[PDB]
Amino acid sequence: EITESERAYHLRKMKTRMQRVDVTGDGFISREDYELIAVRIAKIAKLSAEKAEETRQEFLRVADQLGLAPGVRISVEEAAVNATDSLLKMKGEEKAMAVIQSLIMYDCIDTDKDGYVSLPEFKAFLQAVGPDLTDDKAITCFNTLDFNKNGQISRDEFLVTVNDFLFGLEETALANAFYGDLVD
Repeated sequence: EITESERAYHLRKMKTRMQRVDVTGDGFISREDYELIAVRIAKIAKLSAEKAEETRQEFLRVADQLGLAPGVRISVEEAAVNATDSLLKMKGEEKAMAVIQSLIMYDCIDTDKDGYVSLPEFKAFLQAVGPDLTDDKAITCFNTLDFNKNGQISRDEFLVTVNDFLFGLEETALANAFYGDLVD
């Protein structure tokens, strides 16, 4: 049984994630706000029409889980609850499907398609999805996710962080860094 403090921490993580969707900072998000992220992803990666649409479709699939139904506008904390409720219910192969979105993003960073990403690659991608993010924030994020301190992050290393952020009930440095400083 998930404890009150584990639920508190997971929701805190999810609210931090959802606040990234809230591009005007009004405390509310919608389906098209989520699609905007996929559009920014396609632009920086220079995705083909087909790959760009696959990226959009995956974001829409996740939007459904987040309660970002067509036409609705919901609070960042309501979306966070939907995220926590959905993610913590998942078992086995469901959890593999849950990281597909992040693996699509990793491919977009990984310009050589070799299963490694450098700081320049990572920073360019992160500041495209989040142009409000300072160089300090982007580089801090890279440095932490580079947990083996090789100056590059492997696909498997990235997946460790994604899993810990999405499913972790206990606090870690990686989960505390993936979406920047966690929000109240």
